[PDB]
Amino acid sequence: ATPSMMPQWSYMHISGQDASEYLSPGLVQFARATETYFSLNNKFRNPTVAPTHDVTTDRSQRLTLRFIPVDREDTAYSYKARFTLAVGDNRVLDMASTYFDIRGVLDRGPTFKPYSGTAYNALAPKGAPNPCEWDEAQKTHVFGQAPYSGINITKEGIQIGVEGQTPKYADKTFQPEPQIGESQWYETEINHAAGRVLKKTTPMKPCYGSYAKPTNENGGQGILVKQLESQVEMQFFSTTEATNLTPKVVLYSEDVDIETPDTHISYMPTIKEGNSRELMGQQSMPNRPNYIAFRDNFIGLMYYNSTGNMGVLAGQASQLNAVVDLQDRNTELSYQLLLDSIGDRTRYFSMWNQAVDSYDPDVRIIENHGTEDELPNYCFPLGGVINTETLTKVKPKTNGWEKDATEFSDKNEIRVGNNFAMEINLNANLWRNFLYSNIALYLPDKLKYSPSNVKISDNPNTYDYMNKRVVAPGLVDCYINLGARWSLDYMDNVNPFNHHRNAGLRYRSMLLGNGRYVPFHIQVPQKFFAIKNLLLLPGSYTYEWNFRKDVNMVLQSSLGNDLRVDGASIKFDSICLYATFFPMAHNTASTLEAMLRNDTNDQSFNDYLSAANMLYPIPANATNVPISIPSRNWAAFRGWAFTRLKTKETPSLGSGYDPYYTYSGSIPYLDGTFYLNHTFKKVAITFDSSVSWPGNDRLLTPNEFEIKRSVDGEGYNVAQCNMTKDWFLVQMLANYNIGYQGFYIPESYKDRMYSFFRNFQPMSRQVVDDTKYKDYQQVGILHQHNNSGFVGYLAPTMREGQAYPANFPYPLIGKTAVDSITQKKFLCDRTLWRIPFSSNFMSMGALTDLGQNLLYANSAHALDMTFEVDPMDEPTLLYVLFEVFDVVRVHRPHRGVIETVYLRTPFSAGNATT
Amino acid sequence: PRPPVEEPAVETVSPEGRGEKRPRPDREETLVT
Amino acid sequence: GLRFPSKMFGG
Amino acid sequence: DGSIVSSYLTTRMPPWAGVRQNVMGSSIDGRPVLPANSTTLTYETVSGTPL
Repeated sequence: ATPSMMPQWSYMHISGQDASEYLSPGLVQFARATETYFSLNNKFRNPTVAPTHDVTTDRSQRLTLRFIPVDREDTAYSYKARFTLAVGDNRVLDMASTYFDIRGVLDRGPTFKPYSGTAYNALAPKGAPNPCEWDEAQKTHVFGQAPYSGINITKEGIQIGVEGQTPKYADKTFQPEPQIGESQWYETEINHAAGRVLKKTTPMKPCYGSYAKPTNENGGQGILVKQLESQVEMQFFSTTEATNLTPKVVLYSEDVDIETPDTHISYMPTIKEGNSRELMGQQSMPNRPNYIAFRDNFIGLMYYNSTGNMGVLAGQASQLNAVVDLQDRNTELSYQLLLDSIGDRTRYFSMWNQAVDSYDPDVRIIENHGTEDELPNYCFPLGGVINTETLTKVKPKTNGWEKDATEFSDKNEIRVGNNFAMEINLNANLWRNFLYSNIALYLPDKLKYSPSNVKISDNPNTYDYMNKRVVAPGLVDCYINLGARWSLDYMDNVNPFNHHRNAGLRYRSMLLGNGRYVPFHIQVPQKFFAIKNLLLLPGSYTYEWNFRKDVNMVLQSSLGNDLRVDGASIKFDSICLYATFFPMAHNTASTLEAMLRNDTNDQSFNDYLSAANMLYPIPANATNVPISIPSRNWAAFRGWAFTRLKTKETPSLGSGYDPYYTYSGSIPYLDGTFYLNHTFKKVAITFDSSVSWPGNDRLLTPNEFEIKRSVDGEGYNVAQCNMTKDWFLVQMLANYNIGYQGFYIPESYKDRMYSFFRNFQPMSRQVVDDTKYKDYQQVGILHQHNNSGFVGYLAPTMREGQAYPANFPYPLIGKTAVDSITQKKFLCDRTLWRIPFSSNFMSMGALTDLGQNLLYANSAHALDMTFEVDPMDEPTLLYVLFEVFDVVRVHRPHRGVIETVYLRTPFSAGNATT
Repeated sequence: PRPPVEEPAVETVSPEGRGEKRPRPDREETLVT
Repeated sequence: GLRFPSKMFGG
Repeated sequence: DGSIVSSYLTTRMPPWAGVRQNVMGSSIDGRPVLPANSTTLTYETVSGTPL
């Protein structure tokens, strides 16, 4: 109301002084003394005031810009989009606000199943057939059902009701509906029933998983044939001993377009084609759930570290590329480990598709508590009782009894004794459904076997192979390692992230949708560290980038199947570069421009991984792995970090297209989902072909880094596992500076997701001893008959057998506990075995004391590291991080000039030869 | 990202932002680091 | 202390 | 009714689509677009043919 609002903004403390300034100096001195026991802090209003001038412009200027591609290109294997990243005068652009808005259509292929179970008749039994017809030696047999109860039956069909006096009969296209039957529980008489039965030309499927498309508006499915009229014939049935004749059951025969779009047959009884009686025993099993989606943080779209497909950021005057990418850099993993350190990695950010690959901890490490099934769980009939007998009311005489038929009827359904019931163990069935769906179906393929009478694919990287390999439920049944927190030895070397409980890929698949055909709209971040946080000064810059079209790289399936064979395809419609400018004032952004063009104000960046990446191949079942770095100035060396990979699961980057890479699961090289850490025995590091590192009698075994042991005579293991005491000391000092003043649980901010202690899980179980137990008999999976007559044999099919005392496993408890031996191991996922190049294995700075040592800085030393690993029957890799200082310094001296100097030490990418 | 620091050069860790017992909730008063 | 600014909705 | 239309204060027309009238629109190639009163314009819907 007042032209100068300041005298009453200062009075009410809207704009003015802090409470340290407007209060009396004795009250401020009082409130600081009593602050811990009598708070006067919130009793006084403290104003905060935004700056008016020289912060935000008043001119017409956009926050977000839209950059059309100047020069786009669609290869059959990649996509290239070239832009003009024009930063105008008195404007600054942080390249973190820049991203690519990619549109297109994603085809997930026929092998995508985003849900466990089936969509159609899931409550049906798996052996329950449809109402089907067949031929025997030829007569056409009918096995059907007539649930509807009408009024009368003539040759026109069943009478569903009247319209006045005219009998209005059932419309044969959709009536009688297969969902409508009796509503009462007691089996009253139906003299005029009807139902629907599939014809003999319709192929016989089980009810579980059966779908036919509806061919009219009223939902009545049936093949329309041109003459466009449905052929639904009526089939009248009567009593066997009745053959006047009145028909009792009318079955509307029909041809449907029947299909099982999300199930498969787990038991084919007959190899022959055509309908038969034996095909009522075929049993349907749901297909394995396959989550096909873009990777976490959009790994695999963008060509990083492929210098043949290297992107461009250069000014349009010079067009000299300021991006100098390298093949022994890992820009994807440097961005996966960066987001763990500066943020909560458990959270989900849908815009960058930031949903971390995370297995379920019950599935990886089986913590088998048994089942809480002390009470029997019974099912009961519809009216509580079915086997009542007929009795007659009897009144006493005036010993003596006589019939009372005046008030009570002579027929009374009265049950004598307990009612009928059947018993099911519910908690065991929920736990046996858990272990089979999550663990037994994810076993290695050497454990499984081919189904009988089912055509299976020959390519093992096809989903049709992985779906149909039938696995015995007795391998992982509800009694495996009872009371042992023990991951299976079969399941250690199997990727836990290729699973349908991978909650990241579970989230990233549903973020696109549930269908095969997904038109997507994605925002892909920039990960190259020199241009990831770069603040561009004004100028005209070209900004060119290569995108992948490889469906084994841009997509992630939860089984790891070859998505090129499995019909997955991606098509890019258009890509737009967006860039959000801060609306800075044109004199402030001219001062900031002029300050940041000095050669002392150069923006310098560092890759978060900061490592040289060397994949050393390991042959199949090869225990010893010798590597060799020939000769180098080892100045500014930080340390090592290593993890075994798989050659099947790791693509050779630098190649723009690998036609022999038949895998679309989690790539541990790119996302940080490392899981083969436990397969290391020892590391022997010897500098200069003579000097063992660290030397100095540092370790209890001073010549090498013993990571784990089988033979432990001298007693050097930690954590009730087989990890040694030297190696647990190093790994707690490398990550946490913990170990010289006692081992303790590190703080929650140092113990991130990809760290050691978050993921180190020690385990122990007891198995039977074949050397001490006297009555030991090796019983294979063919002859183990626990749950003998209540469980299907070697199959998820129907039960078979008799009730009988089990023979497997041997009891480890009780008075008859067998002679048992302890097997110890550990699993430590998601992490890299860090060995820091420090004289006390501690992090006292990023540039360590041995990297500054005059031994390694003024001389050239050889390096001969000798890894010893567990044998694996698969060609595996070895991913050693040679930790360096991958540092860029960026100079922009004039408008549109972008000069960068890259340098990493020791493993530099430029010497006098280049 | 970095704990608070005084500059007496030498570089001295500052004790501000640490947790204390307070009769009133500490988020409405201070920033707790 | 007394220098901490007052809690308001959105600023 | 007998009353005067319009006796209320008229706020001027917003210059964007879906406000001016509630007639069934049309796409750029002639496909029928439902009016702005429809429940199907509370989400977005996108079509795409695969490769």
